[PDB]
Amino acid sequence: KVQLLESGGGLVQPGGSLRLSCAASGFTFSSYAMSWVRQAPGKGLEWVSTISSQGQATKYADSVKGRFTISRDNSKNTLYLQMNSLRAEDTAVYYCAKKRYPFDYWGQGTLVTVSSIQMTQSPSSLSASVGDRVTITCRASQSISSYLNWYQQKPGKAPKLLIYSASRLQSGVPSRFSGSGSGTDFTLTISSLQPEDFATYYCQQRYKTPGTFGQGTKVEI
Amino acid sequence: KVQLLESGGGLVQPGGSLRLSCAASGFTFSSYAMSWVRQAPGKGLEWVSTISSQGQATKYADSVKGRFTISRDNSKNTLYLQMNSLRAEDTAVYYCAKKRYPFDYWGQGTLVTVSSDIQMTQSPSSLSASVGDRVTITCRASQSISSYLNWYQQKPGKAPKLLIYSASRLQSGVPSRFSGSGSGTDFTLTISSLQPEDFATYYCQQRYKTPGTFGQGTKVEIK
Amino acid sequence: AKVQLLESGGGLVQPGGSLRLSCAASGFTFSSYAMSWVRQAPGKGLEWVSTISSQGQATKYADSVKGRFTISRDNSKNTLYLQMNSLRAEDTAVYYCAKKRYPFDYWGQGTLVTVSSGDIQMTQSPSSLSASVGDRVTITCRASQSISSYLNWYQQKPGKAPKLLIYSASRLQSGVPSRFSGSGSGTDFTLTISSLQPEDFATYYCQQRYKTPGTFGQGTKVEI
Amino acid sequence: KVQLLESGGGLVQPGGSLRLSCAASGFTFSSYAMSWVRQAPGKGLEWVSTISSQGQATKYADSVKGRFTISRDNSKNTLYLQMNSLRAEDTAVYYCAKKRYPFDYWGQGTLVTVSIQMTQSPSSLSASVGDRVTITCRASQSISSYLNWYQQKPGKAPKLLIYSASRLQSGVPSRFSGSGSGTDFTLTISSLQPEDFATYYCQQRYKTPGTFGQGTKVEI
Repeated sequence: KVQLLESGGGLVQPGGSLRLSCAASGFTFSSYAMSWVRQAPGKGLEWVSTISSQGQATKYADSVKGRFTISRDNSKNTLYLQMNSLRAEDTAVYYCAKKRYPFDYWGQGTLVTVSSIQMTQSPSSLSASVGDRVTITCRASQSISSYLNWYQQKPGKAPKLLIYSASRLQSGVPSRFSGSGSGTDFTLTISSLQPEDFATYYCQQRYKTPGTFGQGTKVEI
Repeated sequence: KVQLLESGGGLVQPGGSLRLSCAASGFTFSSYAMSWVRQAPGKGLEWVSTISSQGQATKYADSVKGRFTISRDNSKNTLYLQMNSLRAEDTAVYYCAKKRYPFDYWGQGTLVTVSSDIQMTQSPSSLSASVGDRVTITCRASQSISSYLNWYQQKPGKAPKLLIYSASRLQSGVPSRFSGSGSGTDFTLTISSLQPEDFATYYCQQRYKTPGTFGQGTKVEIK
Repeated sequence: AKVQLLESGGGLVQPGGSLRLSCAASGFTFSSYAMSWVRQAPGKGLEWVSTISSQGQATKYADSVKGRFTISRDNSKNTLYLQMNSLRAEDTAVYYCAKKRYPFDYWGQGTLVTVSSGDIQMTQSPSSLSASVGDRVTITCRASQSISSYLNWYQQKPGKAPKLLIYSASRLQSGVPSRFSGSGSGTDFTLTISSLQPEDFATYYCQQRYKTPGTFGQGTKVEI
Repeated sequence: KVQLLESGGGLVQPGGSLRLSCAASGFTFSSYAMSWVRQAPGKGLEWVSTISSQGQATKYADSVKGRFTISRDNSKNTLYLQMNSLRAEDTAVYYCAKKRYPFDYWGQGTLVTVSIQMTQSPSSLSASVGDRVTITCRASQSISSYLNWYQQKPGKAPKLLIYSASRLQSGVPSRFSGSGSGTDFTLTISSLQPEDFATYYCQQRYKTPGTFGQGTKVEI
């Protein structure tokens, strides 16, 4: 089983520093890139950082560049995020993720509290009942072919990759989820709504950097 | 840019032999595997042979094994197919193709006339439709092949053209009106807005195991 | 865990018969590496017989073996197979399965196949050498054409499987003592056993890794 | 013909800014990583930055981190290095190089004026034509066979001679031999021809930052 166990968060004053650690197991850590993705309180997912398979070349987001540093220890199969000059906007739940753009495995997440470009748009809010059929739309500012991912996240839990590419379904995901679209328009279809399927669904591009997520669509009663 | 120029076809008597050559250009020939795929007159495509990047390891089809020999000269950027013990069943147009299972670039083809296991099901066999109509072709495999499927289009007399690779990913230059879906044993190719240049024969090919088998082919025509 | 290549399936057959050799692999991801079959005739040197890729589509054989043998693999069972048909008296040999396609780092135990009725040429210069413990010995290997740095040095004791000593002309393999040194490039290569010691009295082979078929040297027997 | 044509250097005051461009041709630019390596006047080579096949993942040196930014345009087949807050220590000739650790092709270089530790033995050696030369390179840690040997003639860009400690590069004469493993490596030049009089460098290619040797200048 693939396991990504995180630690190292907490509360800091503005300007302070923190270190987030993510121990990986169940797979060859040195053969996959790694990423850090954060979620602000009440907001959507935001890709923060990424590191290559060897740990040489790294990439960050504009809001974190110059202040955050991603690293890895392949001898210990561990991923590190050093967050310096923390601002109140960096208060979020952070997750470590496997791979560079389609994150198949996530970590539990850890809360970080600080107290004293392709855009993808979704519907943002939808109410529906059990057994009804639901379709969420995602659009990209530029043509991305089949470079989209669909994730599901329940409140307080880690996201789960359900659809990779435009249409391919992830193992363990029920076949009630369908992915379609190409270029600038894509659709996620849940068909017969079912229990525990009321949550927030996100679409994320995997073409260019930074990997951007949608605002999120919360399917609720 | 990318050119695969074939030669060496012609007429041979049953039991005779022939040599087919395919000169490649526009890409690093020594960095890609190569393949030979044949199409019988009026019938569908059949994968014949494949060779690795260096030319060491080769693979053939059961109907040609022991009779055909694929080779390559990377110093001359050339691919060769020695066809021995030619049968009347070997009359076909042969193409050299880039890559080992998803053929993105094809050759003009050369006609060879001799005179003197995953089974793919493509349905329907022939369908008539008008411009602007929506078309859906189904492809079925005898076993689970995950997402190892390709959709090609062939216009009368021309070489096939890769439209969709890996079941759903679209090839560069292909219009977004072509959609690919499916998984395991059932796949569908959907031609939403039928354009006048889209009247042709479409084929599905599995890319999981050897031999690479094609579908029977679905000819969308105008009437 | 370590890498294990366990063979079976040999035996005795009459001329024209068939046999099946199996090689179960463990300790490594079998589906990510090519595999090969190499045979050794009684008293003669090593001869590469066949090779199959990581997935199993494209295969390669030797001209003396082409048309009669068939190499295959089952990645679901991590097994390698060699079906030997139309066996002739020249096929009497000990057969080994080996990991990878040109530099074989791991070999199999070998299995004996007896059949009885009831081209880059590599040149190995010393055939037989007598020396005492602690002495320095140098074996030379020459190729008919330039092979750059695509050479390997193996050691084999009588009745045992070969052991990879040197890969890429000069790089030493893990577990090999540093008393073995490799040098050379192009057309001339040398294997130097600085300090002899006992365990090094055996037959050493050089093998090119440039083009197909992978050819071995005649063999150099370091003995006393 | 592989060409790496650089531009954008010049003279700047301390604290100023500069932008270096490197147009690539003759190879698929989008299929290889790129690097920027600088050489101070009279000193040895120092790896500055590296960028992935796309402009996403980047790597820098500690002395260069926070001030320089490497980028690339695959649509224009160009590589860029934006140097801000330039100090007098940044005065050097900068080269763009193909690949991320073994640099097979280099650029002309451009001069910028602001006004694992490798040990290479000896620093300078004099020898005659036909003589044999042996240069030693040692690393503070084991790098297996992740070593490269480069040659640089006065005023020209470096040239890759040996990759992977012992493998010879195409076009290099067989008189150059590479040996070693772990912490000790040797470059042996047999028959010192007159065209082999230059400065030779050893570089590790295992971990980041890619560090070079002090350099051995064969003279007279």
